[PDB]
Amino acid sequence: MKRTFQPSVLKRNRSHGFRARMATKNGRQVLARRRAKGRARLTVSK
Amino acid sequence: AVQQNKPTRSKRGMRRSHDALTAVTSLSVDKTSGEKHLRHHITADGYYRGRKVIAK
Amino acid sequence: METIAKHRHARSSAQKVRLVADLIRGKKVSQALDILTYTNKKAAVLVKKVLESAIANAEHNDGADIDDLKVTKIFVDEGPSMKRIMPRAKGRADRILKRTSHITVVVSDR
Amino acid sequence: MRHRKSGRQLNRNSSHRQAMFRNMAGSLVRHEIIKTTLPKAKELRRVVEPLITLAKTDSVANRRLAFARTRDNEIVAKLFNELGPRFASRAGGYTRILKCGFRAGDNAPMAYIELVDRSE
RNA sequence: GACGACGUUGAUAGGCCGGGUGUGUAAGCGCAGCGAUGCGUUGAGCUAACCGGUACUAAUGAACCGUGAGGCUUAACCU
RNA sequence: GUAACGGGGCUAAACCAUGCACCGAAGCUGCGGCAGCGUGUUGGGUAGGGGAGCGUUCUGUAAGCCUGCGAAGGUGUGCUGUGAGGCAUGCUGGAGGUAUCAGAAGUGCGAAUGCUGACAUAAGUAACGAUAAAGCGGGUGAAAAGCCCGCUCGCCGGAAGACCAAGGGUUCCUGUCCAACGUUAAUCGGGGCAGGGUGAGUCGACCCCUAAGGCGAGGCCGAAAGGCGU
RNA sequence: CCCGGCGAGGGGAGUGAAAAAGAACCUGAAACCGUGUACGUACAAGCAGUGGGAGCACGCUUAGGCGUGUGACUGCGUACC
Repeated sequence: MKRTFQPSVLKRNRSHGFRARMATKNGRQVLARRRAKGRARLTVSK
Repeated sequence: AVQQNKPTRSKRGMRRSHDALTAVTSLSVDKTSGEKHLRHHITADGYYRGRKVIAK
Repeated sequence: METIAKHRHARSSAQKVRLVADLIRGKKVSQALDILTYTNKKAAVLVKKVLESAIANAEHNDGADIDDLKVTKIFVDEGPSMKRIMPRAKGRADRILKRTSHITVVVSDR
Repeated sequence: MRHRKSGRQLNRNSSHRQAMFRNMAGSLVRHEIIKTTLPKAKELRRVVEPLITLAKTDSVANRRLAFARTRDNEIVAKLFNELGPRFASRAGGYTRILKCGFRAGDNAPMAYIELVDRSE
């Protein structure tokens, strides 16, 4: 039947992107943890 | 249904007794060219009773 | 003198070759080729290629005549296998096995 | 339960069987030699020969029955003009079968089937 | 798988020829009628498995398995 | 299914009373060996208590000893002790091993629906993913039902045809290759390798303006963080 | 150089101390799977052993009832935690 992931780009980058992660304080802490582990992909890339 | 124990190599080999093959034992020699073919078949290039079929 | 020709990593399961390899052990090489040419099996083609390798192997590098060879030793061994996956119903995933086999044929006159 | 019946089934329904045998008969009459599996060629003889014995007598009504089968016009013209007078002095048995071994894709027993003289 | 029959000195199967059965006036042509159609050539034409004849076609000369008078002792007959 | 002696079977091979022999255990004796406790007497044992030992890794004794005339490890044979075990040698192996007495432990595996890797039985068994259908001649090649060419047959036709937006990101075209992928073979492919390919004043985006809504200089409120709003 | 499809895969030659180190490359055990040799099995019932035991095959001693492998027949015997 109808599954649980119908993709989009605007709805993805609007609520998971780098700019929407710097809007809050907890998002900045999330980015700090991602940088502290050492991942190649911080939030998202094109 | 499912099994309850593991049969050995003896019973597994015993069941394979009659699953062996046989030789074809149906070869023959053509009376003209000396080449070989099965019984009641034409040869690789078309001789049967010494008569000429397409031979291709 | 003993003459060896083997064939590694053939693409057939090692149990399906003993049905054909059992037919020709101990025969003379010309009658073995006669039987082996007219069998409608894949392993027949494989082991016939092995035998025609072996007889020329004995003839050139060793001589050992030709008209009087007798196929003396022939056996098959398990080879390296490849794992694959095959999807099933209800999300179950089970693996399948692709097997190989090693042919060896030793011919002689003695 | 198959006691004194006749006719093979070839794992197909009836209309497909009729279409295949009409096509095969047309191809054999045109080419005078074909190479088909054994249980098809052992059944083809029951179909092709009544056409050849039909072709021996030249009547317009018989021509239109011969066109009613095989739905072809150069085939029926190969009859009545060349294949007619060739077997005009022969009582039955116009095709012959010779077995020719196995295939290499599915191991099916093939068989050549050809007319008696072929003029070739 | 097994069983039965036949392999050119031959009816084992396909075909051909005659018969039986089933269906119910084929095509072409002519006549009457403006036409639908009806009438004659004609119980015509076609006919799966049935019955009987017929070597026209296919069942090839072959190769493999199986031997060379069958142990000893004792008794009874013949020599 | 005999079935209320273990069976065969018995008129004594049943019962009652007496007598004479014999069979019968890891008991008692004769013979040989070990160990515990005061020449005697003892020596089966779960929960638990007490005593004596074997083997592995590392440290000192060790700039000592053995070793390419062959160390560790792997596979056999023979010998010894009461057991954990020890010793010698054939073959494989190609550069390390450790006597005696002391010391410290990541120190001894068969089970926990134990953890990781490898391999079996079920078994060459069920299955090969819409019941729209294929048949023949020619070419290529080692091999043709499945690829190319041609003749005939069949299916859809408000779709199983053609075009846009979201989505995917070289799958597009040509040459070349068949080990791996394709529920079979493949010369074939949306597979591997190498080269080539998208052209805008008028098509869309960019650009000007707003709706629901988000951020929001000052300001209001809040222990910090923050919440609402011109 | 030969077989093979101008393949995959091997056999000779050669380098090397060693190719039974040949690239999936030191040493290479175990479960699992084959080939050869010796003995045993197609009228006998069941935790597969144990005590007895004829024959056959292979080595020694110059037999000497010795060693190794097999086990017709037989008394007893219902795995482990």
